[PDB]
Amino acid sequence: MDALESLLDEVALEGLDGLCLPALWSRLETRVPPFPLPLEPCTQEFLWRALATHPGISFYEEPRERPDLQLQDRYPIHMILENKDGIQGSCRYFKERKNITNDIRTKSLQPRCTMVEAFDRWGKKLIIVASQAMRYRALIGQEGDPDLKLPDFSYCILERLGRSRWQGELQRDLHTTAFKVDAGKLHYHRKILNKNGLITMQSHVIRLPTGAQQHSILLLLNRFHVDRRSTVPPVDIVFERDMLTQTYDLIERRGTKGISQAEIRVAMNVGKLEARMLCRLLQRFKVVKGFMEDEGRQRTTKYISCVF
Amino acid sequence: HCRGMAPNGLPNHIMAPVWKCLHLTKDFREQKHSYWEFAEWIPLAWKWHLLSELEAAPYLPQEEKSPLFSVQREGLPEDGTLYRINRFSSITAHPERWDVSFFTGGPLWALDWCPVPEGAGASQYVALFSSPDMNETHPLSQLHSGPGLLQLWGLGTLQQESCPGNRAHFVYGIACDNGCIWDLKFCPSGAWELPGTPRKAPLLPRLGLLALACSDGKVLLFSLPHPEALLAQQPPDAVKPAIYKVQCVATLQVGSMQATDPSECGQCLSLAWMPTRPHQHLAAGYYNGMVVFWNLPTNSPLQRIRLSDGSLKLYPFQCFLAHDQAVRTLQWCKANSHFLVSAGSDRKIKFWDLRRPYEPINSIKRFLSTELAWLLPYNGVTVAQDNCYASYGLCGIHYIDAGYLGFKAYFTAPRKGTVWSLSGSDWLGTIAAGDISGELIAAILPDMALNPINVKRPVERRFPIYKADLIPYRTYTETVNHHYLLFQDTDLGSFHDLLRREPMLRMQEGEGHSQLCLDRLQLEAIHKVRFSPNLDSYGWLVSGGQSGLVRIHFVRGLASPLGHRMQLESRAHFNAMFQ
Amino acid sequence: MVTRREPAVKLQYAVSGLEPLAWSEDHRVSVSTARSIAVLELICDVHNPGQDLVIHRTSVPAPLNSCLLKVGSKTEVAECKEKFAASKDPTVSQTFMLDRVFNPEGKALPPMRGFKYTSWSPMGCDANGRCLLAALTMDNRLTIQANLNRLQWVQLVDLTEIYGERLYETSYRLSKNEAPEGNLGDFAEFQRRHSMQTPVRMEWSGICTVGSVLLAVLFENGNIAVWQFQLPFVGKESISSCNTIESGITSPSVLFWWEYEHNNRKMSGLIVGSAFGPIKILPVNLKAVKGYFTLRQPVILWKEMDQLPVHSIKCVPLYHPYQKCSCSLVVAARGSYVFWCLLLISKAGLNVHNSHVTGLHSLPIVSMTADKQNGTVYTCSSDGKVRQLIPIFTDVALKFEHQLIKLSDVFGSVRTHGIAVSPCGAYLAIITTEGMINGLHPVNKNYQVQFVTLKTFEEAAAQLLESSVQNLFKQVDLIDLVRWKILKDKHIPQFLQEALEKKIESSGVTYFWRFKLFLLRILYQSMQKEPMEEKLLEIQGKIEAVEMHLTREHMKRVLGEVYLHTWITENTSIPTRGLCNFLMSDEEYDDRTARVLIGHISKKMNKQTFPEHCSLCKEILPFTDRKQAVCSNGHIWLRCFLTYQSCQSLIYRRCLLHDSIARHPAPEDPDWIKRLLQSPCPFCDSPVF
Ligand SMILES: [Zn+2]
Ligand SMILES: [Zn+2]
Repeated sequence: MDALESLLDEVALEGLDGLCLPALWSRLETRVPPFPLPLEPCTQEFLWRALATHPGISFYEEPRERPDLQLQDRYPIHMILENKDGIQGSCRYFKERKNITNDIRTKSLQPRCTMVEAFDRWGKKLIIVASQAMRYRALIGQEGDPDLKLPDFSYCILERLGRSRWQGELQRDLHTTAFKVDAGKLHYHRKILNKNGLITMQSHVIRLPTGAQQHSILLLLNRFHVDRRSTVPPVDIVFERDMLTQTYDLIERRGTKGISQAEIRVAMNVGKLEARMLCRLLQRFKVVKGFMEDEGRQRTTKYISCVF
Repeated sequence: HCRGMAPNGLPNHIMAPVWKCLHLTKDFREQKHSYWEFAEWIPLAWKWHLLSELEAAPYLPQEEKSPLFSVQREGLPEDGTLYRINRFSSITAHPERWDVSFFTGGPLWALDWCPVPEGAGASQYVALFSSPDMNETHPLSQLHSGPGLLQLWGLGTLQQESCPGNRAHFVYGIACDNGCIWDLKFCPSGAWELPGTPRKAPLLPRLGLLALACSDGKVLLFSLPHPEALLAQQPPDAVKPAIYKVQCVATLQVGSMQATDPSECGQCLSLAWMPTRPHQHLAAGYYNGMVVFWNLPTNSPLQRIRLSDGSLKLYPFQCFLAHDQAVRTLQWCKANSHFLVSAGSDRKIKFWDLRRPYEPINSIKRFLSTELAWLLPYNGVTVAQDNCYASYGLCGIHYIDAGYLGFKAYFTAPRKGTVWSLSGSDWLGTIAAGDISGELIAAILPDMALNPINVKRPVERRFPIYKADLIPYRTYTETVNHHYLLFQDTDLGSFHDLLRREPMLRMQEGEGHSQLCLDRLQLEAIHKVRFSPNLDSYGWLVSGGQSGLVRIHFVRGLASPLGHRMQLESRAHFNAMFQ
Repeated sequence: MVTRREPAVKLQYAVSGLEPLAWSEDHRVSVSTARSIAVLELICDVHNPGQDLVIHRTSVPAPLNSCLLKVGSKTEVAECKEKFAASKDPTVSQTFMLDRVFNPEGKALPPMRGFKYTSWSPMGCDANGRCLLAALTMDNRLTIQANLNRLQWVQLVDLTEIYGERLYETSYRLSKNEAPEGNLGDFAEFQRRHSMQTPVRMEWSGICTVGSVLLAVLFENGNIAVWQFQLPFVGKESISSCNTIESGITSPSVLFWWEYEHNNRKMSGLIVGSAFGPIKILPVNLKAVKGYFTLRQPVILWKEMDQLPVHSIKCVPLYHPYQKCSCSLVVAARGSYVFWCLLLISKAGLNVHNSHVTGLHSLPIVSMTADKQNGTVYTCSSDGKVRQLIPIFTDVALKFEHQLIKLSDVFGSVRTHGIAVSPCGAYLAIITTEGMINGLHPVNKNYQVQFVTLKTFEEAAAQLLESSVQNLFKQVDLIDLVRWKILKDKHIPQFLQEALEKKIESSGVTYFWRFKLFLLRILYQSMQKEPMEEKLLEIQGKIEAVEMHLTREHMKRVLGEVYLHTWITENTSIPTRGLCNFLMSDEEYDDRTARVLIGHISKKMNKQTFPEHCSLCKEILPFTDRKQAVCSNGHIWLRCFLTYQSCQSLIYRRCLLHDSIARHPAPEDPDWIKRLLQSPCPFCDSPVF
């Protein structure tokens, strides 16, 4: 792949919190496949000029000199939510960092500062961030759909996984430690990413310093996937009767054995909330009564008409 | 604004839209209806083969006798005698209130007035269909194609001198093979001619053109002769409940020349005629969600072909997939016939521009919608609703702006039960609605060019025409063996003391409080309502349903000096035109 | 024959507007959609073993600003709108309030900002060698779109913004004396000022020749605006003229460009169809180019006014065998029928035949496309039936024969909202939706683009081997069938190898060497990218050998071009001596013509070195390798495969396949180098951007 493509890819694979310059050098050094261009002061100036001259690349001053990256082989998340410009991700200083783009470059994107000038002026306050289109493309890849709009929680899941590259993340640690939520809350927001197919599920084994071993789910973005080794018949709606009459007749035909709301939905060929309304109305007219039944994981409700 | 009380006991500002609607309709009909159309389609007597009673019996509706009923009237000491009348029998009009009731032999499922030209003073008819059985019911997915009978009922002429002692006469019916009929529409104008029109012996003076939405998935287009011309052709020994096998004028079906594959469209479910001159297009809604248009004059060998008996078969010129599910209603804009509105089992009302069928003008999601009305003066549409998805107690009837004015939906009448049918009168500017709860409700719309939230309490603008109840002295027989229908009618003559009179106090328990019946036939359910479209009789209304009884009423309180003024001026002009 | 290809592309939003699926000559598909246009470009990806269609996706956003047509000054319009809304007449008041052309956005009305229609330009219209996208919103914003970088789509111009201004600058009449300005307070004139500038549909001409292309826009009024664009199109600066003609057709519905050749004569005119059913050809004379001619008189193809709407038109060139001459076939979807008309110039002028092929469908046609090479037609309806329709030549004109394709056998019960035949007829793209489950409607509605095979591998191989165009990029839909066979069976089918060897032996033209390179690279992929490794190393050796061949052949052109033009003594833009060294490096160079040519060049060249410098080092870059140059500090510059200069700029042009790189043409480059830089890669015959 192109060096400068891979340069932008390394920037765009971090989130809305982006990279500091030493983090960028660290990312380029740690890249797999290896970054084609050897890092040198002339190179770092040349790559800085490539970044400065790119219109979608953007520059912030962070209120703090960021700690440098830990070597990832085996960030605090701060979700930005319902943003009116539609930009998404995590950034702890999102409202507190300031843009310095026009200070680093002209409107013609000509660099006003060299790499060493900018890093002397700001150190690790200087953050490089790729625009929303660049960041989202780096998560999607080429073959997925930019028209997809995700729940912001699910986008934050991708952004965590995306920056984690080939090393990925464990669903254990995501809910326990990153998001600090119950596994079901993560799982629900992860399911959409499986449904659209952006991520892959890996069975993985933790080995503890105690010497025990523990299963976990590894998650990897598609770009970085590498497999590790170790009966009620339906009702044709009739013209001459309203939907309540037809639905009551179904329940009365079922009688003492009753029917669930889910099987009402299937038998009536209606939406989930539409079947829910039909049940609640027949409860509210008190022509039908619901009875509990523990089935599978849940106490389901099954409904019977008050004739029985 | 205008203050004070009209002599009918409604406030003038409540009535002022009703009076205005007369003028707007008259100006429209002067410009955009016509006196003669489809001059080739005059009925031919040799196409009307009269069945014997032996031949008719399979087509006759299976109930020979009505359910037992009684009728009660506000301010008259109660009758309480149990009537029970044969198939095709009418009780006599009440001598003063002129309500009429007659039995159709089955449950009523289609109904329209014959359109009588303004001022003609003709005999006034309803054409109707009534299902073969009181309890049988037909799945939407299937082409029923079972035989049934179209009926034509003469209501006399509804002139003031004629209303006392009037009766409804079953002048004839048509034996239909093409399944049960879900909708009936007449050619809105220009079909009628004088019954006294001189014509050659094979021709008959035309009463109307009628189009049928068959459950067989095709549309039948008939030209009706005046009954007198049939009876002059008919041998006088024949059975007077005359049942005819009638050859269609045209049969309208979805397809193409050499289209071997029968269309997936399924049942036809609603019709609209093009509301303006020359009425050349007929549109139909289909179970597969399409809306389909036929250009009835079409000469083109690609759309028209003639069957060996000489009846036409017409294929459509345009279709579009308007809905995700069966199109339960069409209404076509009168003020500009480029626009059409539809509602469907996907419970969206879609306003269409027929020049640009790929995108509706507006789509408003709603509850499951059973019928629509679109009164000429008003931009929006009034929606009758099934309650199965309604926010509880907010069901009933709503008027819905097409969207430019941007008002909230005007909640014109709360109802607990599902309104099965709705009808506007363009002459009156008022709407009426039949319910499974068994009330017939009518209501007056405000001037919808002005924000309806200024109506502080719409309860002042509606009244119950009647309620049908079952009195106990799951099928029809097991019902009638233990219950009889009680019809209780309001005093329609004026709306004085309305909000104190017991029918309103009863109706205000029908709203909100009424616990819906679901455990028997719903024998009181009113399946259809139609105001008269005709300037003569413009204040008359017909209704009926699961009881199979038609009932007729005159909304005496809304007939007005402008109605009388307008009828006489139109009578003078009509008599000057035809002599 | 019909089988589904594996990926179905899911769409996020409802498919929208007129005839919503199109497949461009650039092998990009677009779906006009309620919130976007989804654009799918089919890549013959050589980097991955995935047997699927490799589809890259992007979208054009719907404009966020509701388009209002200019009909007057703001205060005058605002008073007129209030007048017509307040009018007591039902006809005036409801015609205003309902017709969305007057009410593009309102209080409760939904904003209709999605896309109505789209039309791809020919190839080469863009700023690059790619093609432009015309895109029309439902609120009548006509935009031209292009994809300059890979990621973004940018609006090059808004033509509704321009054209409304031009009309206002002429008080809404083309000739001031022909009709003086009517008062906007007249609803008929108010309506007219909308109708004359409400676009219905648009289509691009062929490339006129500096290149030019015409865009015709059809309006509700039956006016047509013909835009003339200078090429390459880069923006409003390229708009050469905007000439409006009056069709005289009422309620027009569709355009296509009839465009035809007979002996020396180049003939073209617009073919136009009404929503009420007649079809007519208009002579457009209002163009700059001298090579074209226009029809002598308007001619009418169908007269009958039967109110079957002409929903779509297509036309294809055909050499008629029995008439032994160039002819043109017009097909038009008219309700559920297909009108066909064959146009054949002779001493009689237009000889014309027409008929309706009949019984195709039990519902209106919802989309149609034609094979531009074969004239095969396909037609489709919302019941899911799709019908292939083959022209068979007859001693005069045609007869049509047709056959259903059983989409239920590949998709089950389905509704089909649109079809598009791929540019060489290899694939049919279909928009699909859940169908009737035996008389039950589906609860959930989802739109998916699905691709089905039209041609067998053997037909694709034959049409590649016997190719008239001899360009791989134009045939990548056929190439994908070859790629699919190899990735499935992990070998080149021997008859393709034998025929390609015979073509290389008998003709040897670089098209077949490019075809060899493709086949070897897919073969290398097929064996998972040990004797398998020995085979991989061997095939990589063959790839390197054919890489070297294509390099040598392109260097021969470059070195000859440098020789035939004026020698740049500063050696500014070509490593000319490096090329000469590269063309003496090996004893394999038996080509005496190249061997003497490096003599001729080395005689013509300056003896001064004029080396290329590594800009980070101010240090020479010896012409060290085929793919790259390296300085003494060991940092590396990529190689331009078009000119062998190093690509030291901070931005450079990357081939669609990432197989090769090209330099940007500088103002200091001469025209012939600028023309050399505006060329497809040596290896893949496809855009370098
Ligand atoms: Zn260097
Ligand atoms: Zn290339």
